[PDB]
Amino acid sequence: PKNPDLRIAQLRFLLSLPEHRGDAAVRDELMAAVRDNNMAPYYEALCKSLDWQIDVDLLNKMKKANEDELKRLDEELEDAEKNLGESEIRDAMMAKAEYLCRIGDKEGALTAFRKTYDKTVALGHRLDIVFYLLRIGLFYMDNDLITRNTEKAKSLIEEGGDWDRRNRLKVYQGLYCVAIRDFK
Amino acid sequence: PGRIDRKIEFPPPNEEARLDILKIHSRKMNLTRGINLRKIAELMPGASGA
Amino acid sequence: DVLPPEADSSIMMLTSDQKPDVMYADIGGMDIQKQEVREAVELPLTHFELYKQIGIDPPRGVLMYGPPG
Repeated sequence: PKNPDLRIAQLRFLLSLPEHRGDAAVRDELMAAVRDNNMAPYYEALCKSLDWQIDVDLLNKMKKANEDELKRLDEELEDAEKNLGESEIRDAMMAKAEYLCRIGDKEGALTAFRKTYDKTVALGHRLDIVFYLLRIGLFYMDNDLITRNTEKAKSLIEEGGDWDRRNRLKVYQGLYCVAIRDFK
Repeated sequence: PGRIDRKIEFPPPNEEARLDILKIHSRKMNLTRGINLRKIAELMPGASGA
Repeated sequence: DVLPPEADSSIMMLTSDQKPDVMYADIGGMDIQKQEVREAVELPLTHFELYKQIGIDPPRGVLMYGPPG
């Protein structure tokens, strides 16, 4: 999930940039890197790390478990279409692509989120998908992709009140306007 | 018995079901942090969803 | 050519000799209804922004009824 996902980006900063302070940061991140099925976001972090010469079986036990969750999606997509709900293939992995958003990179996320964006006729799932796109666009600092969906976020709140989606949203620009040097 | 295919009963809501009706309708209100909606839902002893 | 708007019925309540000059202090003992007609008619007329700010959808129209007199 993307909910503990920002502490990872702080600890990547805690790893590299304090140059002497790079011993306990490479341990407690690896305490969380080679568990919870993370594969993609730490190859160059391992290049900024030491050797760690035997990671091959450490990767193979995890890319298998990546495939295990991926193949039960491959076992879901034919049992959901046979006796259909509200497109329960998509509706299953509209919650399991955020796993694949954490596990894989943005490409498995972006082709599945824009898939399931057109599924739900109510914004109450759409506007929660948009909060996922905002959060990964902070990790990869997608300063041009956040400008798109923030307007696409804010265009959804006007119908309804959506204050748990507005006051939640104000923190995101509040962290973005302090990411850029815009203090007022 | 051959006339109506299925009859569906709607009960009055219970404590778990009064909470999420509050949860959906508190979406459009500008709230204050620290509310404990659980305590609010228990004060109504199952009135209705209206 | 386009026109300024117009009607015959009624015109606009001519505001000088048209108010029926009854004040709120004349109506004795209507504490709920004097208060609650305020929240539906003229309080969203002036303080429109708080209804917008809390988001509680101010009422469009109001139906008042009861026995005669």
